[PDB]
Order: sequence, then C-alpha cells, then structure tokens
Amino acid sequence: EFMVKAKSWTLKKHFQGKPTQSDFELKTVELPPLKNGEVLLEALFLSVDPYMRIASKRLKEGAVMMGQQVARVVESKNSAFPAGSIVLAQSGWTTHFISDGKGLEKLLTEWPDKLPLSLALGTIGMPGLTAYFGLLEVCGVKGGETVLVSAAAGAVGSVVGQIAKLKGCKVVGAAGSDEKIAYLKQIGFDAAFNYKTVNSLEEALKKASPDGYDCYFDNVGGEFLNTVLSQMKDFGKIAICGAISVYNRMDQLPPGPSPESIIYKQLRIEGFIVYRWQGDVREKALRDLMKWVLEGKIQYHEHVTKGFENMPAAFIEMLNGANLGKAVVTA
Amino acid sequence: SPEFMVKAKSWTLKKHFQGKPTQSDFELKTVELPPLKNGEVLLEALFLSVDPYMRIASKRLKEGAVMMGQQVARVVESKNSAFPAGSIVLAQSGWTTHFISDGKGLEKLLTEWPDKLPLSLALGTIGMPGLTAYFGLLEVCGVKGGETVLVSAAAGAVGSVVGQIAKLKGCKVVGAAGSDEKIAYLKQIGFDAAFNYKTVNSLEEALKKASPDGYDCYFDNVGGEFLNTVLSQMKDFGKIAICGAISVYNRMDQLPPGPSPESIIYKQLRIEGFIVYRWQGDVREKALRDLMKWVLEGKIQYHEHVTKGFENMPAAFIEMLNGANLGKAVVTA
Ligand SMILES: NC(=O)c1ccc[n+]([C@@H]2O[C@H](COP(=O)([O-])OP(=O)(O)OC[C@H]3O[C@@H](n4cnc5c(N)ncnc54)[C@H](OP(=O)(O)O)[C@@H]3O)[C@@H](O)[C@H]2O)c1
Ligand SMILES: NC(=O)c1ccc[n+]([C@@H]2O[C@H](COP(=O)([O-])OP(=O)(O)OC[C@H]3O[C@@H](n4cnc5c(N)ncnc54)[C@H](OP(=O)(O)O)[C@@H]3O)[C@@H](O)[C@H]2O)c1
Ligand SMILES: COc1ccc2c(c1)c(CC(=O)O)c(C)n2C(=O)c1ccc(Cl)cc1
Repeated sequence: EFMVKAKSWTLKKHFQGKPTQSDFELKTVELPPLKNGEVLLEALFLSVDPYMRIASKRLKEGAVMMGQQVARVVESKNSAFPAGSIVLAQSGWTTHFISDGKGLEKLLTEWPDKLPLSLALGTIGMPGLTAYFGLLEVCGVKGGETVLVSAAAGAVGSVVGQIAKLKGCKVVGAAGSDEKIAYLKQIGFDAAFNYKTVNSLEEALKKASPDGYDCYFDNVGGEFLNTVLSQMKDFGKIAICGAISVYNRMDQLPPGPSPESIIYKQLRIEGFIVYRWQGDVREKALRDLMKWVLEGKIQYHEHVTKGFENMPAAFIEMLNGANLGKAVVTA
Repeated sequence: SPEFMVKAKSWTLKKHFQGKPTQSDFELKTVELPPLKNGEVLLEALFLSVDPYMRIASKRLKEGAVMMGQQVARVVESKNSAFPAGSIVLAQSGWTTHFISDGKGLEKLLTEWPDKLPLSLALGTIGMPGLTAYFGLLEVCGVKGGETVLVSAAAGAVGSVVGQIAKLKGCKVVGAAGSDEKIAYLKQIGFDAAFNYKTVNSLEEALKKASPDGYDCYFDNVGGEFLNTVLSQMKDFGKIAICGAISVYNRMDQLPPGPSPESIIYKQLRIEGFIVYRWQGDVREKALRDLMKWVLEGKIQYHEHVTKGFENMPAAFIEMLNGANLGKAVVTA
C-alpha cells in the first residue's frame, strides 16, 4: 500500500474584478484507502469554464474550486467503474479524488481512440450540448436563417457556428482577436469581426449582415446584446446563454436595452441552461456531436495548458480571451 | 341651399417632447375647411383617444404637424356612397375636431353595437387597448387556467382588461398601480391582490407578499426598474409579455440599468415583445366580439377617464402619462 497525495487548488481569496494568481492556493492531502463501492480517480484533463467566475461566489473561502474533469480509474471497489476505465467527474480542481460513484458519468460508449478524451469536456460534452440545444431548440433554426454568435471562437461559439453551417444557415461571428477571426472564416463562418477593434459595433453588424439577423446566440450580454437588438429581423429570437462581458464586473449594472426594438420588432428573448435537456434527447445530442466531429463537420481546437500547477493561469487567461476553442488543462 | 363654412380645430406638435410633455409643446390651430368634393365625407369628432404610444410616435412628426391618434367620428355630410351621413366611423385622423376624408382610412364601427355601451368604448375596452390585453394575455402569456399573472399599470386601459380576462379564464391576478384609489378599484373588479408601487416600502416585498409561489406570466406595461425587480419573482420558465415600457418613455436616450442575466438564465425566462396589430382579419374580429360579449355579460367591467372639451386634449394626454386616469383616457368633443 502506497499513500496517494491529492493536490488541489483552493479559493484562497474571493475574486475582485479579474481573478489573479494569488486568489488561489494549492493544498496537498494524503487520501485514505478505498472502502467497498468506491473508486480512486486520477485527473487526466481538467476543464476551466466561465461559470467558475460566478460559482466561486458561493464558495467558502479556502474550499476547492468546482469543475468537471476527465479521469482514469486507478483503483476500484466499484463494479460499474472498473480499474483503467475513463469517467467524467464533477470533482473540482484536484489531481486525485475518491468517489462512491456519486457524481460520475461514463463517457459515450464506442468512443473512438482517434478522438482526444478531452473532447468530453468540450465539443462532445457540456459546451457542445449548450451550443446544440441553444441553437436547435431555443433559436430553432431550420435553414436559410442568418445566425449571429458572440464569443464565436470559444468552446460554445465554435460549435454553434459549425452546426448552424451544416443546417444551411448564414453564420456571423464576433470574437476578440484577428487570429480568432481568421480561424472562424476557415471553419465556415461567412462573416466574422473583431469586436474590440470595431469603428462602430452598429456598422460592424451592419457590414456583416445588412439584412439583419434571425437568431442571436448570446454568450456575452451587456452592450453588445443591446446593439444587436436594433439589428434583429422582426420576430427574431435571442438565445441568452451567457453574459461574460458582465462576469468580472457583476457589481456594475449594464444599461437597459431598447423597448422600441423588443416591442416594434416583436423579439423573443429566452435564457436557457444546458441541463434542461435530459435522458434520450441528451444522449442523441451527444451522438450527433460525436458523428459531426467524426465527419469533419465540426472541426475542433483545444487550447491546452500543460500541467496541473498551471490551472489557475489557464482559467485566468480563458476569461481574458487567450483561448481559441475549449480551454483544457492536462495533469 | 346655402352652405356654411366648417372650422376645424387641430392640436399640432409645436415642439418635440423633451422629458415629460408640457402644454407649451402643443399649439392649437383653426382651419377653414374646403367644400366636400365628390367621393368625400365630412367627419366630426365625437370621442378622441390619448395613448402612451403618442409619446414615442411624436418623435417622427415634423414640428407643426397635427398630433396622431384615433377617434370615433360621425359623418356629418357625405358625397361617398360607401359612408352614409349619420354613420359612425373610427379614423386615425389625429387630434382634430373635423376632417375631410375620401374614405381611405375609415373603419366602420363594429356592427350590432348596443346603445347601452358608450361609443368611446370602441377606443378602449372594445377597441385597440382591449385587443392588446386580449392577445397579450391569451396568445403571448398563453394562459390556460390556474396561472398567477402579474400586471403593471393594472388600472389603466390595457391593464384593467388584462386582469379581468385573466380572472374569467381561471387565473390568479396581481395588479400594480400608482394610487390607493386605483388599488381599491382593482380589488372591487376581481383582482386577487393589488398594491401601490409608489408607496410600498419595498417593491420586492410587495410582490412576494402578493404571491409566495411566484408568477407564471408578467404582463409588462411599464418596463424600466420595475421590470428588473419582477424577474427575481418570476417562476422557472415564466413568461414576460413586453407590451409597453411607459416608465422609460421620457428618457429613451437615458435608460436605467437593464435586466439581470442571472435571473433570465438561472430561471430560464421567456421575454417577448408584441404589437397588437399582429392579429388581423377573422382572429381580430372574433376578439372584438368576445370583448363585447364579456362586457355585456358583466365579466369585463369598464371605467372611462373622460375629459370634456377638445381644448383640454393636451392636458388629458399629459395627465394620462402622469397617471391621473382610472381606465381609458378619452376626450369628448
Ligand atoms: N446556459 C448554459 O447552460 C451555459 C453553459 C456553458 C456556457 N455558457 C456560457 O457561454 C459562454 C461561453 O462559454 P465557453 O465555455 O464556451 O467559454 P469560451 O467561449 O471558450 O471562453 C470565454 C470567452 O469569452 C470571451 N470574453 C471574455 N470576456 C469578454 C468580454 N468582456 N466581452 C466579450 N467577450 C468576452 C473570450 O473570447 P474573446 O476573445 O472573443 O473575447 C473568451 O475566450 C459563457 O458566457 C458561459 O457562461 C452557458
Ligand atoms: N404593444 C402594443 O400593441 C400596445 C398597444 C397599446 C398599449 N400599449 C402599452 O401598454 C401600456 C398601457 O397602455 P394604456 O393605453 O392602457 O395606457 P394606461 O395604462 O391607461 O395609461 C398609462 C398609465 O401608465 C402608468 N404609468 C405612467 N408612468 C409610469 C411609471 N413611470 N411607472 C409605472 N407606471 C406608470 C399610469 O398609471 P399608474 O397610476 O399605475 O402609475 C398611467 O395611468 C403602455 O405602456 C402602452 O405603451 C402597447
Ligand atoms: C447547479 O446548476 C447550474 C446551472 C446553471 C448555472 C450554474 C449552475 C452556474 C454556476 C453557479 O452555480 O453559480 C452558472 C454560472 N450557471 C449558469 O448557467 C449562468 C450563467 C450566466 C449567468 Cl449570468 C447566470 C447563470
């Protein structure tokens, strides 16, 4: 018997504005031996996500940061999760974790070795499912429509654009760098603009689509959303997925949208949470995402930070827009 | 047969509104009308509407133009076979006492109109605002029975109809209005709860007090900060019908902070704007017949806030925006 030392990232201090390296503190803990019905997990790939900026509020200062990871079962006294098997675990930022099967999800069966397991945290996982349902259910695209997506080169945004493309939609993206814009055009976005460098957001959205937009997949909220409303087609739909423009500054209230746009254009605005879709419909969506990736219809890119010690940085840099595609940390 | 000249009075927009409208923004003009040509009719205003939309629509006017709006008018004289002298029409002829029409923009009054119902109802409960309430509640909110419904400006033209249709459809209704008199009126016509949003110590407390289980639909007539407060009270997958936003009409370019993304996402709320004119033809006509039936059955009680005299019309409009009116604001010429 050898002692397993689990390293964990803790919330040393609550976030003020943008998170900093010193808001985090590593702890090391010797784990106990497994009881029957339990497994020992070792992190392979750990996700960092925007929601961690929000969820960190409810944490008691000193607790382990929340999050999902892909982990290998090292030791098992649980027959549902044999040693060597791979699981999705809501175990937070930790190198090793003991579970009784509680928050454990088996990866899609028939998972191809050609596909990196870290895709289970992105395109073929929660962000991909958010994109799938937000676009296909909330916006309800069926072909011919013009779709705008913000944070277009991120984990959710990249999938939205490419699914909208395969559905026969015209797709416009807004992202935060020229490199991101170059990438977006090369994966099928019909138009893409850098939102930081616009002369006028109004004219940028006008140039991208002079006839306006059928669907806005909103990842950023704030004043971007407000400007978008003025350019929605009548009876247009806005899927409120996130509001990242207002996560680092939840204290500073964003100015009101135009009642004129919402009323005159008779717009529909709908917030959604990915977890709303369960059972058969969720499994089918995961199979769809898997198939579209295997068919090269959803290209993927992962923004990989190598090393568990670098996990705080990966999260900070992702919030600031360093990532093209899903931000993932390898142990 | 000797003919006498007709003098038409009109209220013009002297100056575009800046913040709250005032009397000085309006200028009365008197025009001697030409004789009727063949195909034309002379109309005399009976009842003229004042409405919130006029605060926004005014921005498109050229200064010196007649203020826009709908009226119930009588055909005084007619050289148009389609419009008999003595018949009653609705016309979007604006704030004017008399006008000449070639028939183009004239809506014949709803047939089978009973004497016992004041014609001015055609501009409120059995008219545009009643249709707004009808479709806003039944089609946008989509009530089926059992829902808890919140309505702002509850004692106004639209709001009073909303609450009463909701009660006859089997819903629980909560109203917010700006005076104690209005609150007592709301309770009297069947609202389950009603509160004065101006005088309550906390707006959030009053909403939780009125409905602990929260709200299935909010029929929003006011928007602004009031709407922001309501979202925290909404039920999961609740609906907000964006009918109007009167609390911001005076400050469209200086808006207050907007809705909470947390509330909209976390509760998965559905917000929809709508325009009453979306519903036309048979669906619109049936809605009107339904409204009249429910009025005649006593399921929809009405009150009108009547201003006597055309020269009092700008004041009627100003005070309606300021909340003087219980029920539909209307000017009797
Ligand atoms: N409703 C749901 O169930 C659900 C689920 C998952 C995610 N979400 C939401 O979806 C959004 C994207 O999530 P993700 O996981 O795909 O992350 P992501 O897009 O891969 O990463 C976040 C990106 O947002 C952009 N960003 C950061 N600050 C911004 C700001 N000030 N204004 C505009 N853009 C900014 C950055 O890219 P740029 O270079 O383009 O600025 C950054 O790369 C988030 O808002 C998240 O909360 C919602
Ligand atoms: N979408 C459409 O097709 C359509 C059609 C018709 C009407 N509307 C809208 O529906 C709303 C009501 O119309 P209406 O014709 O029935 O007018 P109304 O309610 O009869 O009269 C306006 C009322 O708004 C209230 N109000 C004024 N300022 C306010 C403020 N700052 N905060 C909260 N309430 C305020 C006042 O009542 P209180 O005493 O309660 O404050 C006032 O009596 C308006 O917003 C209008 O634009 C929309
Ligand atoms: C426990 O199931 C959920 C469901 C949805 C959630 C979260 C957790 C968290 C994390 C948390 O618990 O705070 C976030 C951030 N969720 C959002 O979708 C969201 C996104 C943007 C805004 Cl603005 C508000 C909410």
